[PDB]
Amino acid sequence: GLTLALSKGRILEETMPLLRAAGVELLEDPEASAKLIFPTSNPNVRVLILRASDVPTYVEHGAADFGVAGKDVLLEHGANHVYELLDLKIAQCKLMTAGVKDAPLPNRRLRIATKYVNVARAYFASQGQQVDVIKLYGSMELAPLVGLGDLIVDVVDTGNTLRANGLEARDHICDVSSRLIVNQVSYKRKFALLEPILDSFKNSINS
Amino acid sequence: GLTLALSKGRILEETMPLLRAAGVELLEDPEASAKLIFPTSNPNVRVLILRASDVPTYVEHGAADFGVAGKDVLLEHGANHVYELLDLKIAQCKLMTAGVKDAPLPNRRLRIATKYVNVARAYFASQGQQVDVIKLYGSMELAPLVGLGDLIVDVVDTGNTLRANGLEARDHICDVSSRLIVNQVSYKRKFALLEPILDSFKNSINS
Ligand SMILES: Nc1ncnc2c1ncn2[C@@H]1O[C@H](COP(=O)(O)OP(=O)(O)OP(=O)(O)O)[C@@H](O)[C@H]1O
Ligand SMILES: Nc1ncnc2c1ncn2[C@@H]1O[C@H](COP(=O)(O)OP(=O)(O)OP(=O)(O)O)[C@@H](O)[C@H]1O
Ligand SMILES: O=P(O)(O)OC[C@H]1O[C@H](OP(=O)(O)OP(=O)(O)O)[C@H](O)[C@@H]1O
Ligand SMILES: O=P(O)(O)OC[C@H]1O[C@H](OP(=O)(O)OP(=O)(O)O)[C@H](O)[C@@H]1O
Ligand SMILES: [Mg+2]
Ligand SMILES: [Mg+2]
Repeated sequence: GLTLALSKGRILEETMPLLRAAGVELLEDPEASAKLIFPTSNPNVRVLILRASDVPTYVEHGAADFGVAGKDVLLEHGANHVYELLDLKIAQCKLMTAGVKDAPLPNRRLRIATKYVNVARAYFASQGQQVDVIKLYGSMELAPLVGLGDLIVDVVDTGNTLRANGLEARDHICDVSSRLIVNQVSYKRKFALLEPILDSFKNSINS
Repeated sequence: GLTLALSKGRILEETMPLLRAAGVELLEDPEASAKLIFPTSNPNVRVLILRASDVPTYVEHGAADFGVAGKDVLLEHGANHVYELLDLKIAQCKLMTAGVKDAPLPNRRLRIATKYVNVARAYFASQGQQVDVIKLYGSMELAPLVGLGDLIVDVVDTGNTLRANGLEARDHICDVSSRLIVNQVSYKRKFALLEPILDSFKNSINS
């Protein structure tokens, strides 16, 4: 059958309506289980629950035939060995730069504190800046408060996180939504299983 | 004053008794707050709550003067630009290799699924193996079930996680406890503040 890689929180929550419309429901709540492999109402489809970071890794190697990944994670991971088939328009946010509100930029090479080191470098390169990048894994909004780095790059949605910590978004880098990715082989070998799920999602997202 | 980097869960929980003995208590529970900078009973000491991965990063750059980091995270991060001053003997576990119980090793170059790619490489190198490493961020115990990689490297404590997923530990790599690390400059510049806290911890750990 098909293995679908998802992640907890917004992607699991916001994907389920798309799955339900396509004839696929989980038989329990993965948020409440230690389990990581879940059957569905469709015995041709099961689900993996992974860290957001690992969804492309699983789909690339074909541990999963397909997954739902944030565009931020694909941009950072590189998506050269998976096919991006659909923009699902869920878990919508922005990649942004940010700093202490009204904090002047220092006139030296910039230090960007981010999980998204490759996106930070590419974005600053497009703005004419070779920056240094301090790699972190969470709570990017702490970095500028303690003077770790001049700016951060992170996902902004409401901007509540930035505002609460006295930060403000400086640049918008790009819009981020979750994307349906397929294993390059799975697409060739199990398309008959993928296709009616792809067509259902495509129709669902139009609404 | 001094900034102490800690992380949530076991390290925060198991460090607090050491801090209390040294005259330092948090004025609230960081597990229940969105906040990330916490004053203490000691107005010369405040606390950062970070991802475990980021504690050395903060201490290295001196965003934090000192922190409590797992030895697994120091080994993987490299600890060449911090001083390891004490083995606190908390959050004790092992770095181990593991696979499907009784699964034979394939007679090709090995694929290790781990967060600890540098530890995996070093350990397999000491065993005469140049392995490939599939980088992941969590739920290492899923990898072998779906045939992502031949083995995993991960922290084992009770082994409950391995057993529940039908995995077994193959090799013990090394013992892991949390370590007190200092910024190389903070050690030189604020030793008068560090010393009585260091002496208290050292005494505490003897018991
Ligand atoms: N506030 C938000 N609103 C909407 N979408 C978001 C928001 N924050 C993140 N996302 C999107 O959701 C994806 C996954 O979010 P999630 O919180 O699971 O990631 P994470 O912080 O890396 O998780 P982990 O704790 O496993 O590292 C992101 O990669 C991004 O595309
Ligand atoms: N089961 C365990 N028993 C004891 N110590 C543990 C156990 N698991 C991990 N540790 C130790 O605790 C440290 C931090 O644990 P924690 O669970 O916060 O890490 P993590 O999974 O990277 O967290 P995050 O979700 O932020 O990525 C580890 O680096 C290790 O030294
Ligand atoms: O702009 P806002 O609406 O404040 O949202 C932005 C935040 O949302 C996400 O946090 P999440 O809830 O996933 O916490 P975590 O990812 O740090 O665990 C993300 O990590 C951002 O920090
Ligand atoms: O050998 P055991 O006693 O089963 O412990 C080992 C597990 O403990 C930790 O999990 P944690 O509770 O930190 O979950 P997480 O790190 O995967 O979030 C670690 O990630 C190991 O998987
Ligand atoms: Mg998150
Ligand atoms: Mg953990």
